[PDB]
Amino acid sequence: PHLVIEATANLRLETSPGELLEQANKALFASGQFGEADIKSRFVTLEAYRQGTAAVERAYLHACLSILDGRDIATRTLLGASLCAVLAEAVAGGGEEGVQVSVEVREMERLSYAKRVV
Amino acid sequence: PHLVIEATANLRLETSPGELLEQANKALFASGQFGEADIKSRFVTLEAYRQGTAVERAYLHACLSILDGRDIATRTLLGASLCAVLAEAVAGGGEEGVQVSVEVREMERLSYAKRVV
Amino acid sequence: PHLVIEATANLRLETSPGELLEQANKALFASGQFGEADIKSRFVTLEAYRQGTAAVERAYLHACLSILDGRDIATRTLLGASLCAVLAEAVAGGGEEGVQVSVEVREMERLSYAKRVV
Amino acid sequence: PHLVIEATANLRLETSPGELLEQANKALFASGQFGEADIKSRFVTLEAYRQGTAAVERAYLHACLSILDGRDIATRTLLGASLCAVLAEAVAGGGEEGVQVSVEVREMERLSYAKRVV
Amino acid sequence: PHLVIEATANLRLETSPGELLEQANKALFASGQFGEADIKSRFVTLEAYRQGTAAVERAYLHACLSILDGRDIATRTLLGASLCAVLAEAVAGGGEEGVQVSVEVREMERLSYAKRVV
Amino acid sequence: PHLVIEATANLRLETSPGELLEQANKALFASGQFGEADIKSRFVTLEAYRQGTAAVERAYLHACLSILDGRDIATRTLLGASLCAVLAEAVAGGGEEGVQVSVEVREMERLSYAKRVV
Amino acid sequence: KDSPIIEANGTLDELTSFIGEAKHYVDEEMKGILEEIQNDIYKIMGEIGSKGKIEGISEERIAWLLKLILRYMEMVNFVLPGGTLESAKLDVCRTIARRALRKVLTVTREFGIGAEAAAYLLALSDLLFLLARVIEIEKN
Amino acid sequence: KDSPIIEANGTLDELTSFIGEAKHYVDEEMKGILEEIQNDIYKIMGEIGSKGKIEGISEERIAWLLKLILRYMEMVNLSFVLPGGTLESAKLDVCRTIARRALRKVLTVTREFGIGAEAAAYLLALSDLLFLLARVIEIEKNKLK
Amino acid sequence: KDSPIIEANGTLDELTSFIGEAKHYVDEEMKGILEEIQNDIYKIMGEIGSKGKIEGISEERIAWLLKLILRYMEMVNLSFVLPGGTLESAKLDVCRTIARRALRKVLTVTREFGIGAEAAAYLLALSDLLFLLARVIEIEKNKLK
Amino acid sequence: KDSPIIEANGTLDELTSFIGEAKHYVDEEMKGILEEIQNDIYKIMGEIGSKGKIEGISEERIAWLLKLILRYMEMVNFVLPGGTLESAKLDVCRTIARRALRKVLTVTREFGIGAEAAAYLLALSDLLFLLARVIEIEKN
Amino acid sequence: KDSPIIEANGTLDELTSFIGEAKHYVDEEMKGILEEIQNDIYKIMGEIGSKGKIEGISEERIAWLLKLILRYMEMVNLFVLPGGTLESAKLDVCRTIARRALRKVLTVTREFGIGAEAAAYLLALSDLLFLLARVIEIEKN
Amino acid sequence: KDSPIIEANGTLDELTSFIGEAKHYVDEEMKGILEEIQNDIYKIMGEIGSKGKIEGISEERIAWLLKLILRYMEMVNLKSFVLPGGTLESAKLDVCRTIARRALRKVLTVTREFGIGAEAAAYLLALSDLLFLLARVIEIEKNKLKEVR
Amino acid sequence: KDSPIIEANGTLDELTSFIGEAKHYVDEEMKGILEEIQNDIYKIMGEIGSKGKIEGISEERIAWLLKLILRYMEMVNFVLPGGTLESAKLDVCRTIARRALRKVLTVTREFGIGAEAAAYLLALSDLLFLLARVIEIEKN
Amino acid sequence: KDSPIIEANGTLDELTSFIGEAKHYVDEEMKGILEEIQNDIYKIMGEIGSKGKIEGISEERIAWLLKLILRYMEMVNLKSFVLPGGTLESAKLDVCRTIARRALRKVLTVTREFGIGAEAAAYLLALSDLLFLLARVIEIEKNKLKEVR
Amino acid sequence: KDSPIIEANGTLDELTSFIGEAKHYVDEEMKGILEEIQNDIYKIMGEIGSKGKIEGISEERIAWLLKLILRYMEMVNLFVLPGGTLESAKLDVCRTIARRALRKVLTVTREFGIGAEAAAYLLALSDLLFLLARVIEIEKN
Ligand SMILES: [N+]
Repeated sequence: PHLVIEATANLRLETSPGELLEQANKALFASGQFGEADIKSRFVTLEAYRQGTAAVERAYLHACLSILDGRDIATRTLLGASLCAVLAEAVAGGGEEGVQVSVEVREMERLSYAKRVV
Repeated sequence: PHLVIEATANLRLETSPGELLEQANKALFASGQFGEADIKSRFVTLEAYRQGTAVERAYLHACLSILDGRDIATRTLLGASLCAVLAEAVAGGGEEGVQVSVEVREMERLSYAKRVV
Repeated sequence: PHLVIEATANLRLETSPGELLEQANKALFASGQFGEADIKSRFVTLEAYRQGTAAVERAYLHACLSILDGRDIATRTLLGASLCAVLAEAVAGGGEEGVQVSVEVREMERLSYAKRVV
Repeated sequence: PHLVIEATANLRLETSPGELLEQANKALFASGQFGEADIKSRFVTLEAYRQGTAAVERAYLHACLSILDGRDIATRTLLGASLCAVLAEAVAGGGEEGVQVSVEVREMERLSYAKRVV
Repeated sequence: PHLVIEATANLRLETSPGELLEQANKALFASGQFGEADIKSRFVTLEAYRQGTAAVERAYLHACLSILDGRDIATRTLLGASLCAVLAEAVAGGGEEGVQVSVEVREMERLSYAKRVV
Repeated sequence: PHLVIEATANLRLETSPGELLEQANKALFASGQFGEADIKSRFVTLEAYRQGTAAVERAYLHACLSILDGRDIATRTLLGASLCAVLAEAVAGGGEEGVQVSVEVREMERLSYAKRVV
Repeated sequence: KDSPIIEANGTLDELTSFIGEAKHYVDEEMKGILEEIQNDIYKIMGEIGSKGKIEGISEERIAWLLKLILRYMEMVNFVLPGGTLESAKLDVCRTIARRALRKVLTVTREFGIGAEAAAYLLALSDLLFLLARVIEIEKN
Repeated sequence: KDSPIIEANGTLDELTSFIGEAKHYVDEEMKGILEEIQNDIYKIMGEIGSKGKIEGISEERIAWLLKLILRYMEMVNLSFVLPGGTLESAKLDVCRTIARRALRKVLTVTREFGIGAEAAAYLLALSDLLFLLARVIEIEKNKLK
Repeated sequence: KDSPIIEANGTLDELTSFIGEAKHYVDEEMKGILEEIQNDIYKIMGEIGSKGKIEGISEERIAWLLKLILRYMEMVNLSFVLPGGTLESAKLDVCRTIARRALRKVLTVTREFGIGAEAAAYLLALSDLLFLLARVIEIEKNKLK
Repeated sequence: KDSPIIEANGTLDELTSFIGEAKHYVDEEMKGILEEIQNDIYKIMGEIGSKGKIEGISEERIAWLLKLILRYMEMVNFVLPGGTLESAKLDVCRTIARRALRKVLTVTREFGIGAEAAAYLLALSDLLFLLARVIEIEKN
Repeated sequence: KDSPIIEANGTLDELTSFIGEAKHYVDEEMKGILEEIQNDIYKIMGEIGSKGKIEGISEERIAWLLKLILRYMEMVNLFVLPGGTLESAKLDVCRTIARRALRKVLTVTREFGIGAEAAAYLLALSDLLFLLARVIEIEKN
Repeated sequence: KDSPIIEANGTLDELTSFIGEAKHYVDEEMKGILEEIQNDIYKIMGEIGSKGKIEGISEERIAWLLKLILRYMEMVNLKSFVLPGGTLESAKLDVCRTIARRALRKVLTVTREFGIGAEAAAYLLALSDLLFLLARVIEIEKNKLKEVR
Repeated sequence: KDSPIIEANGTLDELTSFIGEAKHYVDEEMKGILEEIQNDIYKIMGEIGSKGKIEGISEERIAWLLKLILRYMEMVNFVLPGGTLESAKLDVCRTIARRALRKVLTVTREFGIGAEAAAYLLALSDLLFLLARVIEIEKN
Repeated sequence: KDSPIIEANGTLDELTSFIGEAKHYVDEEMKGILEEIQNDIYKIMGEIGSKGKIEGISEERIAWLLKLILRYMEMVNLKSFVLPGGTLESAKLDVCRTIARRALRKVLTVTREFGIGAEAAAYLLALSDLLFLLARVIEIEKNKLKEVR
Repeated sequence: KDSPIIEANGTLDELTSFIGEAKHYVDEEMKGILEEIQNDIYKIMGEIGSKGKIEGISEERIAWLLKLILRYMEMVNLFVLPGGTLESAKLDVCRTIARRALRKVLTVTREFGIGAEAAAYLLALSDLLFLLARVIEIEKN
């Protein structure tokens, strides 16, 4: 599976991006759905962002987990909820109000997927 | 909703990326589909890019991600609304026309997670 | 179509990112599915990443090819496999073990797609 | 059609095996379903047999009629009933209790069936 | 597969029962459907038999091939036709008229079938 | 139910045909599907048989259990497995190689079936 | 009750009614046979109408038909139905018996009952054919 | 002559007829706007009626609706209001609901035949614009229910 | 966003828009009546649109329609008449038929989703009232066809 | 995976769990038997869950059940379930085995696999009945 | 009153009853956890039985299960036969009943579009119960 | 033969087996009641398994359950919802209650498809109500009502 | 006529056409055999096209194929198709024969005719395999 | 057993047979390539015939076709559409190309119904592309391009 | 991209390829005719592949086939086995492939209401190919 975590530059975290990724990967492995080595995550800081139209300082944190298709809705929902809890806990604050944390779970087409080990 | 705008480094915009993002969010709010605070957009400059195989080329691409449940009229309108904003924002770039494109995709609502800290 | 190639910063390639994109575009054109100018690819270096939970140093390379829907599974699979071959051959090394190379092919909704030339 | 009649060696009959086969063939012909020359019947005496598990002396009489498929359940049932009546009447006795008489009607696949006259 | 060949005692054959079984097994193998060692055939002489009701001397020859289900009707028909040709050629004569030769192909339920080698 | 056991004349058994029939009937009864008195079994020695085409000495043992339809596949399979275990254990040896043991379970049409006690 | 059941019972009722008409045109021996058949048909309607709860005809009743069939087969060697008025009635009953047979076959296929009754009706139709021919043969 | 095509074409025809009635109750500016819309609907009917053989409205036509929507939006700042504060605005409220009825018919064509998505987007935006135009008339006359 | 729900909601929206047009051609008394009806329709759209999550109109609202039906009934004593004896009454005849079209859409929702029975009853009574109001206007003007 | 597969595997998992509870209420000989059965059930879940790719139980495992059934049949001559607390546990396991059997039968009918596993579960339910009766008979 | 709703509600009721039995075989800490879980199941039955009209479990409740899963994963080195002890056997039973309930809820989710969070909870619950069962066997042997 | 029949009979069998286990945890009066219930279930299985050919439970058996339900309602005056299994004994009865409900679901399928077993279904519904009451009574007696949070 | 009939007849026509091409690359003995086969295929098209009204191939024609199969089996002991140009033609005909077989099987399943023709085509495909291997073996 | 499986396997068999014929009309290098292709098809037949139980072609086999496609694209710069079969040799390859497409259609049916054979399908698509190129190259070499009118 | 379209287009491609092979076994006059036919098939593939959006063959092309059919009917006295010569065998093969293509096009016509003229062309083509095959055998023997 592939996880992308996106954070606005004005978002303050309790831990480093490195540590957050480690916590995210541990949470994904706890699902029991994935081999350890197959969990690949990355963190991106957003420098050019806008939330809404209001002139209020806002920070947000978003994740997108991509997994190969075939897993049921319970698994997908659990994966999303597990990641959202981890991300929410890592938030220290940012902007002038609350921080929106969201997680999408999407499915990659298994039949056409290609993987190699070099 | 989450909007990602990607622009090649050689693309010249009419305004700053920040201003472009503001126009995009305003257009999205004018659809009447979303709460103002829910609209989140980001801009990315592509530093390593190739178009085709031959020539100086610039392009501009957006991907709008929304929770599923809305009909094709709404999705098409959202895409067309953003495409107009993006097209009007292009001042030039490269030695030819600038391709502008917008994808609208759907996030699975049932499995979606969100919390406010 | 739109191609995104992501490589961990510790990944060693046989060529520059620019040449890899050229090779990928050529492979995509050889499918016969696309007009030359329509093939748009970009390369991203990941600076903040984690693979799995183990302490072993790992590098990975991932691509996501987005195309307008309508093509059959044979075409989608051939595109993925073609890109995977190009990516795998471009890997020189990185990390302390094998490098996982993977390619996803996803479909953009054609009906709602908007495109203009300015 | 092909008729097989199996009788345990301790079964006593009111007639000879030959006479029994003649009666069976007349009963089968009286159904009106078959050409006279097509009715082929045989009688077998079972020398090595066991009925049940109890140390009781028992005799039985069983018949299997094989016909080409295509006939309805009324006809198949009439054939079995006709034969069963002929067999039951032929029984004088056997063992230390009543004699079980049974008749199966089975269907041969017509499409794959092969027949020739030399 | 299991092959049973039944011949009335008054049937004259051009070869021995043994030679006939050998010819049948070669014909069955020539279908290409079975392993050599799996073809099991037996010959039975009918001592107590009656054909029809008329006071005519008749002889017949019948075969029943039992195979595990799964093969299509073309194969089942080819097997029956192959066997019927072998049996018909083996017939020298019998009784006061032509000899009826027939072959059934039946299917054994594969799912419940039990087989072991001791 | 009706059980037929066929054994090639060159097959050596650990017990007599009679004892084998007793063991088979006890195994069939232990399924719980049948009344004791309804289990009718017979043993046949094959004097004229050929297995395969090769000039190899082989022996085989086959059984056919016939039951009235209506039972599910679990029951039909259990009956075959039970019988196959009894037959395989009874085999001492035969020919110049392993002995093939097999059991078929077939269903008699209940609707047309005829049975009487005299 | 169920439509196929209703149709089968009704057609059986029609059969025994037509037999009840025919038995006034035959001699005393055939009359005795036809009235036994009416009793058998009544037994069948009980089984069919009750969807198998009540017992129908025994194997022995079918055996009784077979005995009569074998008897009259001895006397009978393509003819138009109704050579005489009497034989015409039995030819009618024969065709009604086949119509009842078709109705009972539907019940057997759907509900898994009445197989024995179907067999009886088939044999009955054969007997009725034979009885019709015996009458004509005696009357030349 | 497939039924969903015939129904979609028919309802678009009904829409442009009601707009044609409405434009005689609005000021000259809105009348000009309504006539442009009538021309766009004519173009849409050609595409749908031909099962996509003839080109339909362009993205530019949708962008034009959006520009007007943004323009009249800064004049409207409503709670929910009852339709038809004035006779004039009631005519536009009617057209808005006819546009939505047309949108429903076009959506069936898109889902079954794969054509008319842009047309559907146009009709959705149109219904939004007609809402705004109606409130603008009511606000100007001080007749918001 | 189930199709029968969307269609029922859309048609109710069309009904209240036409009523909004009609109320500018009737006297003040009937205008007040039509505006109450517009508010009831708004309440009905909330219930249907939410698949019954939000409470719809009460029995009291139906009883109110019945009271008016009984009131205007003693003024009307018709043979059958052609719709639209006057311009004013023609507007109400239109609303009556739109109400029946809305009723048909709501009936599909009730049969498929088990909600909207009261709403359907309301629309049926409404169509009866609108019939009466139309004839009252014609009788007063002496214009019964 | 497929719903019938999921349901069959899950119900088999429930079966071995209930057996795992029951084995703490029986003596050492029966405990040994129940743990072999748990190993067999695990083998079956492998075959069923993999849609037949992985091999399931052998004929010999069924033969092993038959041997035990014949053994305890010797000791056992209409009774309410649960004469003792111990036998009650085995009666529970018996009914769960039948429930698993129904789930596996669906897989066999749909996918053409698990026939041997179905046979095993049927024989197992018979053994469990016998074991429950043997316990009660010893305790009078 | 739809059959899938009734079946899902009924099987959730069966789950909390078996948990109600098991909690008499565990220590006070584990009993506390199982009784919190019984409360969560009651909330889930409220939502499903009402076809989503009443709110179900919060995502905080899933996070709570996840916390416990991460905690007990450390004292378990993940194949062994179910029911190493009598106590752990009780939890193995509950785990399989939780999976059965999950199958019924999944049917509801696919047919009515509700209960996705409930299903995630039940899946997480079944994994926790597996771990608790193994932990008991370890802390005993 | 018929899957719904087999499933209903199998689930009824599972119910009387769990009742068979539970009856070793209750007192003599309740044990007597639970054993009468096992006999009723056996009668129900005979009717269902035969598709209504062998007679099932009489209406008097349902009247009997109702008598017990009225008797134990006098003893149970719950102010709130309670967590299942306040005691080990009551937990076994709660398990039996839910299995009875599962049996009821299977029998209902048989009733709607074959038109038999309505009285059996009614019996199972009343049984599940009685089992709820018995569970609570035991918890009252030992003061182990655990109210839902 | 019916679509499956049309497709079966057409594919049989394609088969005999490809055989007609192949017979110009083989020797005189094999040429004689292939032309007999063309006559048999023409007979089959008559039966299939007429939905069974006209008689098709006899059992003896199948017996003739079996005799040739047994003959060439004696000479032939996993190989790529088309070891030689000649054998490649027969390999093509073999696969066309299987394609015709699939088309005829559909007719047999739907209309209950052409079973004998299907058997013939199956045996033919086996013979063609053997003929292709015999050619290669002679040419090393 | 399954008709789509049988049809796909049968059509693949027909493809390698036509390739078997064509390889006697091309030069040694192309013959070598066509024989490698026959082996790949044999591997594909084994996987399809077993419904994905026996492994099929590796991704490296598809990479191999792509390498050849890129190599021969350098040699083919068509300005227009051309009529099939400019020479006898190229005609045989055009026949093979169309049979490969027919095989692809059958395998696609298997993929959509059974979820296996996607890589095989991808291989057949690339194969048909390569066969087109080889046909044109031969026609270039002999100057026998016949442009569509 | 519909399966019947793809199948019809593919089988037309197979037809023109086999004709492309056969034309190397005939004389110059016949080669000219076969290459005109290959052009007609290319036009047909354009129309079918575009679901009727692009125009197909004109009726003049059917008339052209009909002219040739009337011409060659005179030198053929219409039952003989296919493939009297190697050359004529090639045309017999093409004829049966033309019929296969016709079956696929017919399916398209019945489902989409297009390709009726194409189907008429293919039927006429198959009859001409039969005649050409017989003419070759006659002009040789
Ligand atoms: N998309």
